[PDB]
Amino acid sequence: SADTTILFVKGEDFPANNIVKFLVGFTNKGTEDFIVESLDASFRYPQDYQFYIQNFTALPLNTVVPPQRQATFEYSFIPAEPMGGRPFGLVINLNYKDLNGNVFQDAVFNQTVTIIEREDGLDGETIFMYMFLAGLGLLVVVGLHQLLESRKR
Amino acid sequence: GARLLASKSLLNRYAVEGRDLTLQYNIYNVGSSAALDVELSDDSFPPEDFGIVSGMLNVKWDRIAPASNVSHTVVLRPLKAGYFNFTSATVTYLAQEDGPVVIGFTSAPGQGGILAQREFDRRFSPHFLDWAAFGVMTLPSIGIPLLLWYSSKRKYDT
Amino acid sequence: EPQITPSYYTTSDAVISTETVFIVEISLTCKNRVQNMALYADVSGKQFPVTRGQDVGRYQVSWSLDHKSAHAGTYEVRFFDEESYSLLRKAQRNNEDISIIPPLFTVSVDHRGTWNGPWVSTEVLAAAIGLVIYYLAFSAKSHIQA
Repeated sequence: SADTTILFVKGEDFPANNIVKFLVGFTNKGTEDFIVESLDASFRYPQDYQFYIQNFTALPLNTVVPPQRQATFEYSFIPAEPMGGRPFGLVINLNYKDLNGNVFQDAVFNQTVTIIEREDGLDGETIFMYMFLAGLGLLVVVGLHQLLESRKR
Repeated sequence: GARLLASKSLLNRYAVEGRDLTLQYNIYNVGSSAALDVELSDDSFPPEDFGIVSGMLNVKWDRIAPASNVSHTVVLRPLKAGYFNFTSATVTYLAQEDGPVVIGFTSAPGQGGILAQREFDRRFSPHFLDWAAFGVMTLPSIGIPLLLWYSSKRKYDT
Repeated sequence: EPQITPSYYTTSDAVISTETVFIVEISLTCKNRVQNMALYADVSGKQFPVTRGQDVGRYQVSWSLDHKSAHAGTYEVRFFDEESYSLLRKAQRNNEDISIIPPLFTVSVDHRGTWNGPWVSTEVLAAAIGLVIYYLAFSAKSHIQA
């Protein structure tokens, strides 16, 4: 009596060290109030999903969905840099419970994920920080150069 | 049929009393058909606690194309500090022509702590008039010896 | 002969907000009394569907930009009807001159920029000022010895 949908809005290609954000929609076709507890995402071994690789922080929701009503949830995570370049099975689970308290878990996304490494080139702003400091010292360098010139003369 | 995913998010790092609060509503049509007569209503902000600076909380769109999204933002100004629960909004649309009206809720940011303007100022306000006053206070003990030193230069080192 | 009363809002405190948000509110009245007509807004080449409020003739267009990209200046919002919007999209697909298609009406939003904090630093700028007074002393000395 529960229908779920997932839509990746950012990071659909799962870039390494980049934010991946997807929307999970919960639709209540039952006659009772569904209580969405938490949304969990984890990376699994492509050859064996039972072995966990990295568990992302669970997002407790605790949102009540009245019958014949739809609810949307937003989740985001950042893939680790060293882990890029390897297929990772992605298990995303939405936890919802009956008014009776029976708990039913649905996997919104259960597919292997390809992760792409990203490399960042030398930054000129760090060099600019360094050179402003080096000029703070270079005023001293110029003063000492004048002193040395006077000594030599 | 059209299937709409509506997300309600806050575009502010922190909630500050007396400062504009930015609310952004994003509706994504993931269904194969375009959503018709899409109406967004957010009655979770009473006028006694939040003042509307810009935007309208209740909106309507004649049609949302499939695989397309619409962005709506509203700027609010909290009038009382404390804890506030940002509940989800109500979205109504027709998934198919002449079809039943589908009622859905947007993403709920959850409980958020609105920082009192006084506390926010104490945590982030810039000190400039105290900075001038401090500086003036230090001026004597540092300069009077400095002026006496210049008196040394200028009486008999020439 | 569209008649519009435009109202706009732009984020001014970037310290608190995560992004710069631009909101344009327009009350549109038409000579022929057309209502609930679908509007499309183009901002610097970006097209956004125009949101319609519950009130008759009220429309709003909203977009967000990063604080680093929200440069101070005047942003021109061009509004097009369904036919004009379709023509604009066709021209864009063909790489034709977009300026040829005239918008139904244009709203100019002036953004004064966001406030981010104090550029001046005591550790670097103040240290130079103290050195300068002492370097003036050295220059005065260098002059007299000679």
